[PDB]
Amino acid sequence: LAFSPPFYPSPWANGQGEWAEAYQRAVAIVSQMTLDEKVNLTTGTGWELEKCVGQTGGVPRLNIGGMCLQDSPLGIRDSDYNSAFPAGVNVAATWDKNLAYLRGQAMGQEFSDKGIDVQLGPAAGPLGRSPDGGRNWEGFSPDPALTGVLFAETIKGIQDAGVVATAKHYILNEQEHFRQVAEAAGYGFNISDTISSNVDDKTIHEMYLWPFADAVRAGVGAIMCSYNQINNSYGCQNSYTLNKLLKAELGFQGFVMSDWGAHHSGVGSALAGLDMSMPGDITFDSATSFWGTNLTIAVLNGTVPQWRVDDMAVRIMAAYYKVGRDRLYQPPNFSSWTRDEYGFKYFYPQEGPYEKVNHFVNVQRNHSEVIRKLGADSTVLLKNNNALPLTGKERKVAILGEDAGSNSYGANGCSDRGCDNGTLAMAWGSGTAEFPYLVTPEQAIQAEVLKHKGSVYAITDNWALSQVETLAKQASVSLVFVNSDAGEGYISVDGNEGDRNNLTLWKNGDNLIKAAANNCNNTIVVIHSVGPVLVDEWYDHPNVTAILWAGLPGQESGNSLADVLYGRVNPGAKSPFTWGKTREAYGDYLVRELNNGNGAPQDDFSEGVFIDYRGFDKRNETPIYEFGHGLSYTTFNYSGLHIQVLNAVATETGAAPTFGQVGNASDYVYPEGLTRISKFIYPWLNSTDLKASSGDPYYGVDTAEHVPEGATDGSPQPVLPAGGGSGGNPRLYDELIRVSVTVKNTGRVAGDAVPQLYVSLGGPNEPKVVLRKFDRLTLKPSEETVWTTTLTRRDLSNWDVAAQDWVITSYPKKVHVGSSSRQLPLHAALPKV
Amino acid sequence: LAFSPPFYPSPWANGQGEWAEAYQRAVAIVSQMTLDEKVNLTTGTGWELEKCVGQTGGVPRLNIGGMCLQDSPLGIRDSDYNSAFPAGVNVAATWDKNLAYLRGQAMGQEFSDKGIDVQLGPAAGPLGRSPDGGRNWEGFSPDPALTGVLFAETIKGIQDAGVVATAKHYILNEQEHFRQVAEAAGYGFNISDTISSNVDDKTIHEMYLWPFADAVRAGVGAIMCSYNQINNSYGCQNSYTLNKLLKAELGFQGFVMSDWGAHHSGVGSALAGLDMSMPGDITFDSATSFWGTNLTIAVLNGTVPQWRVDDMAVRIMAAYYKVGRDRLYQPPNFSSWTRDEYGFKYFYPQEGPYEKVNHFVNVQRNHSEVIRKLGADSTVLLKNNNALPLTGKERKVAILGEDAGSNSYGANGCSDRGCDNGTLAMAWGSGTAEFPYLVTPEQAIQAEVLKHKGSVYAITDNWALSQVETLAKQASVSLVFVNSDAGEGYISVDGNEGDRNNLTLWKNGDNLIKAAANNCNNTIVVIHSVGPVLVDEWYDHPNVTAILWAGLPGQESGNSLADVLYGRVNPGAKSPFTWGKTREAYGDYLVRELNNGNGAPQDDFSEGVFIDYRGFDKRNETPIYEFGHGLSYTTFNYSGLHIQVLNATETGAAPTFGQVGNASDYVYPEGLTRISKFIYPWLNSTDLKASSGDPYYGVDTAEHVPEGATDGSPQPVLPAGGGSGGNPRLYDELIRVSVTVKNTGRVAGDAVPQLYVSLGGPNEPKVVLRKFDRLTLKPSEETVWTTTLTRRDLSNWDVAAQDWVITSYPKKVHVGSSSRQLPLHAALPKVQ
Ligand SMILES: *[C@@H]1O[C@H](CO)[C@@H](O[C@@H]2O[C@H](CO)[C@@H](O[C@@H]3O[C@H](CO[C@H]4O[C@H](CO[C@H]5O[C@H](CO)[C@@H](O)[C@H](O)[C@@H]5O[C@H]5O[C@H](CO)[C@@H](O)[C@H](O)[C@@H]5O)[C@@H](O)[C@H](O[C@H]5O[C@H](CO)[C@@H](O)[C@H](O)[C@@H]5O[C@H]5O[C@H](CO)[C@@H](O)[C@H](O)[C@@H]5O)[C@@H]4O)[C@@H](O)[C@H](O[C@H]4O[C@H](CO)[C@@H](O)[C@H](O)[C@@H]4O[C@H]4O[C@H](CO)[C@@H](O)[C@H](O)[C@@H]4O)[C@@H]3O)[C@H](O)[C@H]2NC(C)=O)[C@H](O)[C@H]1NC(C)=O
Ligand SMILES: *[C@@H]1O[C@H](CO)[C@@H](O[C@@H]2O[C@H](CO)[C@@H](O[C@@H]3O[C@H](CO[C@H]4O[C@H](CO[C@H]5O[C@H](CO)[C@@H](O)[C@H](O)[C@@H]5O[C@H]5O[C@H](CO)[C@@H](O)[C@H](O)[C@@H]5O)[C@@H](O)[C@H](O[C@H]5O[C@H](CO)[C@@H](O)[C@H](O)[C@@H]5O[C@H]5O[C@H](CO)[C@@H](O)[C@H](O)[C@@H]5O)[C@@H]4O)[C@@H](O)[C@H](O[C@H]4O[C@H](CO)[C@@H](O)[C@H](O)[C@@H]4O[C@H]4O[C@H](CO)[C@@H](O)[C@H](O)[C@@H]4O)[C@@H]3O)[C@H](O)[C@H]2NC(C)=O)[C@H](O)[C@H]1NC(C)=O
Ligand SMILES: *[C@@H]1O[C@H](CO)[C@@H](O[C@@H]2O[C@H](CO)[C@@H](O[C@@H]3O[C@H](CO[C@H]4O[C@H](CO)[C@@H](O)[C@H](O)[C@@H]4O)[C@@H](O)[C@H](O[C@H]4O[C@H](CO)[C@@H](O)[C@H](O)[C@@H]4O[C@H]4O[C@H](CO)[C@@H](O)[C@H](O)[C@@H]4O[C@H]4O[C@H](CO)[C@@H](O)[C@H](O)[C@@H]4O)[C@@H]3O)[C@H](O)[C@H]2NC(C)=O)[C@H](O)[C@H]1NC(C)=O
Ligand SMILES: *[C@@H]1O[C@H](CO)[C@@H](O[C@@H]2O[C@H](CO)[C@@H](O[C@@H]3O[C@H](CO[C@H]4O[C@H](CO)[C@@H](O)[C@H](O)[C@@H]4O)[C@@H](O)[C@H](O)[C@@H]3O)[C@H](O)[C@H]2NC(C)=O)[C@H](O)[C@H]1NC(C)=O
Ligand SMILES: *[C@@H]1O[C@H](CO)[C@@H](O)[C@H](O)[C@H]1NC(C)=O
Repeated sequence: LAFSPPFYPSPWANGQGEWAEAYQRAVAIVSQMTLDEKVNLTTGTGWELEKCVGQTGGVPRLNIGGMCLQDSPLGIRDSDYNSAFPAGVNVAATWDKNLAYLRGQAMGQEFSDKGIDVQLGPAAGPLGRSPDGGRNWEGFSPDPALTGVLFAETIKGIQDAGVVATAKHYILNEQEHFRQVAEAAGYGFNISDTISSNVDDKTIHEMYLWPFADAVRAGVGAIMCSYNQINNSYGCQNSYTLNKLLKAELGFQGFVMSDWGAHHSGVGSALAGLDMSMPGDITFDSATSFWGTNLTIAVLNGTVPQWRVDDMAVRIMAAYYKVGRDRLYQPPNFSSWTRDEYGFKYFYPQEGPYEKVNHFVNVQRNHSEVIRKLGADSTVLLKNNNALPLTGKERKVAILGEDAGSNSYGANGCSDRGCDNGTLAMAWGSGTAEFPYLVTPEQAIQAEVLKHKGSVYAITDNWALSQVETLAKQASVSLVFVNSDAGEGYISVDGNEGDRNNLTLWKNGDNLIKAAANNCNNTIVVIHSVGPVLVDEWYDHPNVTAILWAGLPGQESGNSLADVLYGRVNPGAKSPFTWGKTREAYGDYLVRELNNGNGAPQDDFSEGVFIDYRGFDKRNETPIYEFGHGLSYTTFNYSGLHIQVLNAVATETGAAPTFGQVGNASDYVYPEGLTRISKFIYPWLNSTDLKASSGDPYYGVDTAEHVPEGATDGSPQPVLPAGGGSGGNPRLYDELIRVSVTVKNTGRVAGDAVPQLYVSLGGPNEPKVVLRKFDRLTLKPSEETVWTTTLTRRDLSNWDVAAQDWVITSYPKKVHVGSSSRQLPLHAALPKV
Repeated sequence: LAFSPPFYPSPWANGQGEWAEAYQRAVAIVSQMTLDEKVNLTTGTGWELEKCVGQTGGVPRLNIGGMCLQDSPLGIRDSDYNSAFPAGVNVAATWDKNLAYLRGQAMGQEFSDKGIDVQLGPAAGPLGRSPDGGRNWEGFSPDPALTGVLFAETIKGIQDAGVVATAKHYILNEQEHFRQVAEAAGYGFNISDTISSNVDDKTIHEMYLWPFADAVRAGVGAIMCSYNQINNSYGCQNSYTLNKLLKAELGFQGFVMSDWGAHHSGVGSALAGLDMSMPGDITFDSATSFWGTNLTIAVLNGTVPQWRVDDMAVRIMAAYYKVGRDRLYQPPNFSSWTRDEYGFKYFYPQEGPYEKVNHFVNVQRNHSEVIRKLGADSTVLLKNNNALPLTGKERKVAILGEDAGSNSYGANGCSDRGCDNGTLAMAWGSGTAEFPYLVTPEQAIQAEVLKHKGSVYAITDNWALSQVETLAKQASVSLVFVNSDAGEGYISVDGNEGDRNNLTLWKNGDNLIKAAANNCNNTIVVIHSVGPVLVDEWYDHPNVTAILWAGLPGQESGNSLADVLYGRVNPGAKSPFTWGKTREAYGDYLVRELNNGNGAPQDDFSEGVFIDYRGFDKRNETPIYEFGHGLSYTTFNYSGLHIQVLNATETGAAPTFGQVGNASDYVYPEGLTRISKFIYPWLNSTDLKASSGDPYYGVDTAEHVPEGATDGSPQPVLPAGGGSGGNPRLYDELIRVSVTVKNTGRVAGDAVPQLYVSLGGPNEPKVVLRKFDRLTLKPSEETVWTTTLTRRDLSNWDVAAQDWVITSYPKKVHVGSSSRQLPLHAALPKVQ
């Protein structure tokens, strides 16, 4: 069975780089704090006890209000008068750094105005190992370079707007099946522990860890560790990924929180590098906690060094100061659990004073504009035989397919979007927000037609094929809508248990397109989906004249598409993953069966770095639409590739500090005038009897055998060769080569080009090409510009498991520039660097 | 069994009144016609043989193209690129003479541009005897005066636009059940003949006939006779309704056509007053006709006199010329039967040249404007507890009801509208038109809210009550949509066989409203429906703050309603029927079971004139919303009632026009390829008997020709006859009535003043509508409304005299805002 090697001690914060000032302030405040106060910062108060999906108790003596953590990566979850933004995958499809930042800011403004301190997003785990993973859509791209840049920009938008961002899920949560014991039990599977992701050290460095290196460098404040195990050690107590990769190598200064139910131990988790327990209890409303009272005790009994807890506190307060949350603080002005104006303060046991729980603050501003624009700029024109744009002179327009119309239960009518009904603008689970409204394509496209006095209808039952065939016959253009949904594992729609069961269009999609294409010579397909779908039955039909993939657009779906359809927006989006002929062509099967008896199912990443396009290229498979493909209403030419060589750190840490003092056990007993709320998780002890007030069956049992070698070592540590900066050693960010190329709009209309820069690092086991740089450049017809980027040391290196460092191998390297991963007209050898 | 007395001979046209020019031109051209050319004018060429729903072969030698007849009373049926107008019942709900006219015009223009010669509408029969009758929505109101005026106005609109209008169905086709033998069989009932409407002579004159008199006087060119019997004589061979009432008493100068399948004999119908057989065959594509060849033979053999068929041809050409159709003529440029560009010229047998059958002509112009307007001005605000108009600032809007949303099969996804899915904008059967698009209330309301930056959702599954309740608890306003549908007999939706099985809201309507109102203190109900529905379970719920009835609005439905909800238009529509507490309160039950063995069911109109309000009032029942009721965003005042007293006996002999030759002149021309199933006027051979193929040919003929049916000599003019729409004497203005109307609220809007009379006597309704108008007033603005009462308006039909008489009982006049809100009344001075 795969094994996860220990790495201890759990590194302490040091005011690294851009954290200097936040660290100073964190230190100065925590120095004043009692141990129980410190513990409060680290532990949620129990599932549904307060306002937010996660909430700590704060430190009221020092005027630090409870921290409020709210989902999701695309807008505020479980609230009102908020926006619903397009999904992370849509951000990926824009290939636009700027839009990523603008969407992050727009979200941080909304979060901030609801009195939420921490956004539970953006996501880059899952990266997208398997095209059928239930949650790829919440993230960006199976490409680490594309994902890391957009991940970082999203994070920067959120944090510049004053809210702590949470990079999740760390790490290797690449599928929904067997991600949680109880969750698998509900589906009839009996396992004792969660799926284990077993990955070699090179692969994790070059793929899954890379966006997280970007996130750390860009200043992310929090990290959420995952439900799965990695080499059979749980994500939220895995010292290798937490202490070694994240904190020692990447130099991460902020705090680590558990996924909700991913916390599996007090002592082990605290020593393996966790900083914060969510929602705070062991299971939802157990009135018990691996931390709270137990963490206070674990410090009093000498098992967890004071310097760990102080470090937990320092990292939490440093992330809070770093985004200036303190300057914006206000209690959450809504409740996640009810929409009522009034309710009991403590929702779950219905206790506390009866008071205002919802203020109905409208936080949307004019964010519909950015959502509308982003939706349009994320619509990938996969195919176009001079079918698009529409002129509005189309005499009779047939809008065909359930995905064009309304959810008959209302846009929000399925709990956490747990259905695929009507147009697909948001996938399901906790990565969701309530729509303020949803503009359907039916609505937007019919309004456009009527504006020009044309005739138009929507048929939205995908087995009404008789009506489809009849109308398609009479139509100038048939616009056919189809979708494929997915989401978090705790919801099953039509037997799809988070992960998709297949990659075929839902609701009779293929049959619908055929019924249309058999009858209109001008049939245009629009796909809303979480990821790639199988297009082989119909994409090359002589009558299917254009095909678009629009992702998950959020509240303005219909308007975003019309802007593209009718040419107000020239599509410039590019596919952020691969469209293959078959499911088999992608490889990377999901583990859908118990393969280690009733133990944790084993998920071996035996493809190594070879996911999505890397894999297709290794196997010499031809995608229908390759990673990086998108058409435009104009054309672009790339020429004049040129390469220019350019002229381009502590060895030990300090010892672990402590801040403030720890007193007697009697200092930490339940204060006397305090009504203890049912299910509420507190940091206090029932009495000075440590064993009895912990109530832990394993209290004091073989204690020293369970504290790992190194785990209590407060002495100065060596700095990893790959470490000592932010997102790695800073030498990895030296710029070694400048690349330039001329990009020209050779067509009739203004448009955005997406230059793409790939390298081949060389070597017998390396992908042919891997993306390194890109930009999105707006160009008027005939306009020319010179696109200039740089390659860093990291960009040209590979992870050397023996050196534990990134190394530029002696294989010769090449640069390639062009319009997709397969359309690379320019190449240049790189000189030795 | 009820019996229908003979009236013969069938009156011939005489260039009466406004017909003098058209008649002269018709006589000039018919005089040049051979017998077979004349017969061609009278007979359709067979079901689905040509382009239109009904089509004659015309007279090519004389440059007269075949006459194309097409549904529907609310827009072109079976075509493309046309408009879908609101139903007749909406026109009624507007109480607006000018809007009825403008709608007629807009339709005429469309029909004209398709190469349609004759529109099969408007409808004032059914009048509306029963609230659950399946085609009431097609017509206007169960009140004869309201219906007569708006029917006439529609006709004038269509005809000034150059298309022949067809007043239908004449007469008493008051329910769908049993209207046809073959339909009754597909529903499991065995009957030998169709339902017989049995009505006394007074009731027919004062109710059912009256709007047909208005039609005739207004100049209607065509009348379509009905599928039902009247006293056990078929509507298309009823000498009493056709020869006496329509032709002799009302002086109709136009032509009468059969409904499709309503022609039941060759000779009997010709002599009983029929002028045109549609679709031309005995049954659909039977390749036989009661006329065509048969009518040629009937003339040649001496059974039908030449003057009768000549008269058919004159009535038909005169109608054509009166509207100016000759100046606007073109062959039909679409096919009712396929949307393809090319096809065989003769659809049913797929024979003839292979050529272009559709030209995709976009006749819509800017008609969407009249439609959107008519829809707004037909939306009756039944209740408003200060809920409306909305301001646009509502924070969160809940749109609730399948009736707000899209038909998931596409607006036209159900053939002849034969379903009730998504918003109800058109009821079903032949009274329909393909939508060019359909704007749903969901689309218009959400677009409105989005324009003000609010939040808004639509839930359109009427059993998703969980989602409905949750959303209603969060909304600033709940807009709840519910409907009830009906249509023509040959279609059945949810076991509603045209007629409604009940007056209850379809698709869980009551439970939906209750589910909303139990949760939003601001629940606003919108009903789309073909007529009244029961509201008593929820109309007075304290959270039900407003109720509107929007009818069948047509293509702009959602924009029509938004315009009203958001105050762009101030509603002035009025209820054109009664909203009762129970189905029992209307009386007038349909005949739903055989009551005469396997003979024709018998439908005794035993209530007489007491339908809708007339009956509610006679039984002192209190309606929830009375006939004439509608609210406004402003208020009005009615005052200062002032009353002021104001200051041919034989026909020609029947003419013949042109000549009849030997049989051999009418044998099939030799060069001519006979299309299968196509109906021609010609004979196989000079053998009359063999050319006819009638098993009864030449058997007992004189005994089957009623006395006088061949009498061509000058006839007495009836006392109630002699003019157009009856004796001119009955249009003398006898009394002038005036009142002052003031807008006393704060919003510009329309008032609908209504004048009712009480004619007095033990058998008369307490109040009967006689005049109305729709007057536009700004806040504080006043106007004088002046109107007159004719001799007809003050009369009752006297059976003994066979005339309209002003009876000696004293009469009153009432003016107000509804049939129950009548603050102004006075005794009328005796007039004679
Ligand atoms: C001061 O106050 C404190 C607060 O009150 C007191 O704290 C308590 O201390 C106790 C010790 O005195 C703790 O109990 C012991 O906990 C351990 C650890 O359990 C957690 O981690 C397990 C995996 O851990 C490895 O990795 C972690 C880091 O992730 C390390 O910290 C561990 O040292 C260990 O490290 C090795 O492995 C990694 C690679 O993974 C390497 O990198 C290292 O190099 C090391 O090689 C994990 O598996 C546990 O998960 C179990 O528990 C979950 C529920 O919590 C459950 O979800 C899982 O499914 C799983 O359940 C199964 O096991 C549990 C009990 O653990 C059963 O209840 C359950 O029903 C299932 O059967 C957990 O997350 C734990 O290993 C200990 O139990 C082992 O040893 C005891 C006997 O001593 C046996 O009875 C158990 O069967 C078990 O034995 C297994 O392993 C043995 C090897 O040691 C082997 O010999 C056996 O064959 C067997 O398979 C104890 O439970 C207690 O957690 C803690 N409480 C709190 C609140 O923090 C403190 O005592 C006090 N001080 C003083 C002085 O009084
Ligand atoms: C020149 O060429 C011409 C064209 O080719 C030749 O034209 C043909 O002439 C024939 C006569 O020679 C015609 O055949 C006979 O037709 C009659 C009439 O049938 C129709 O009318 C019925 C109602 O009639 C009344 O009303 C009409 C006006 O609407 C008047 O015109 C009538 O005079 C009669 O008027 C009386 O009643 C009204 C009140 O209602 C009063 O106002 C008047 O004052 C009078 O009192 C109608 O009911 C018929 O309906 C049947 O047919 C429909 C199918 O068309 C069907 O849908 C109905 O359901 C119904 O079906 C039943 O009847 C038919 C038989 O007709 C069966 O096939 C069927 O199976 C059903 O049972 C129709 O609309 C018709 O009545 C005659 O039939 C009676 O008489 C013969 C004996 O002569 C019997 O054999 C029959 O059984 C039948 O008997 C009934 O009536 C008898 C007394 O009248 C009674 O004694 C019986 O007990 C029984 O109940 C003939 O069918 C032929 O129509 C016509 N052809 C064409 C194409 O026009 C012409 O001959 C030729 N001239 C010369 C000189 O050569
Ligand atoms: C009552 O109503 C009905 C319904 O409207 C009327 O029925 C219609 O009447 C039309 C006559 O008015 C008749 O029209 C004929 O249509 C035929 C089919 O037309 C199409 O196909 C051709 C050929 O590929 C195309 O040219 C054409 O554009 C159409 O697509 C035509 O073939 C007929 O043309 C003939 O007559 C006209 C004048 O009427 C001539 O101009 C034309 O040149 C043709 O004339 C030839 O045939 C006639 C006698 O049939 C000869 O007298 C003449 O000399 C020509 O003869 C030469 O050619 C023929 C064969 O081509 C050859 O055998 C001979 O030896 C010579 O060489 C004409 O246009 C409609 O079809 C008919 N509709 C239906 C459904 O039946 C009815 O008339 C009305 N009744 C009354 C009393 O008004
Ligand atoms: C760890 O976090 C915990 C949760 O944030 C902290 O617990 C809270 O501590 C506060 C302040 O120390 C306690 O407040 C006391 O609360 C009552 C307020 O009750 C109210 O009811 C009356 C009704 O008439 C009303 O008058 C008040 O305004 C309140 O609305 C006061 O009476 C006291 O003066 C005092 O404020 C909280 O109750 C307590 N919360 C819970 C859920 O138990 C805890 O302090 C933190 N621990 C550390 C070490 O910092
Ligand atoms: C601590 O005391 C509380 C209060 O009586 C009791 O309910 C709880 O179970 C105790 N916790 C432990 C670990 O004994």
